[PDB]
Amino acid sequence: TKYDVFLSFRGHDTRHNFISFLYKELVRRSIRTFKDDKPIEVSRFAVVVVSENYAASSWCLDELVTIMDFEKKGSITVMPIFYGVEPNHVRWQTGVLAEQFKKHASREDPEKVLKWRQALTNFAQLSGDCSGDDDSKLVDKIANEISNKKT
Ligand SMILES: [As]
Repeated sequence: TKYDVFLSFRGHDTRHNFISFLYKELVRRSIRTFKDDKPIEVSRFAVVVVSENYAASSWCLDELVTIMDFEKKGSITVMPIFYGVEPNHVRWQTGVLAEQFKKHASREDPEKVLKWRQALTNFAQLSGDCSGDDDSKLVDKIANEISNKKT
């Protein structure tokens, strides 16, 4: 309603780089987008940029769970962006996510950790995009896709 796009990302990894470019392009195409600084319920789309350290943050994972729980009941459409991490690593929490989850496991409720894993697993099964040989092309596709998709 109030926002066409809600941007979920690990600031430390992408705020000043990929996200600054994606946000600029979205605003340019007149796409109303939200991104916190250093409304998920009121956003139509959720572009989630899962970077190397996204899963290292329990806060980012909490946001992903919030988003996926809303997506499950059709309250939001999620667009996955695998940035620097393979989709299968996200799906099984392997690759760099393994060590990040070992950390979480030693300091969080086991059931909460499983809840995080569930969101990631479900997230990795949605149709999305992976970072490749050109971020500028990836940004154009995302903007174009949303642009041809908004009411
Ligand atoms: As992909």
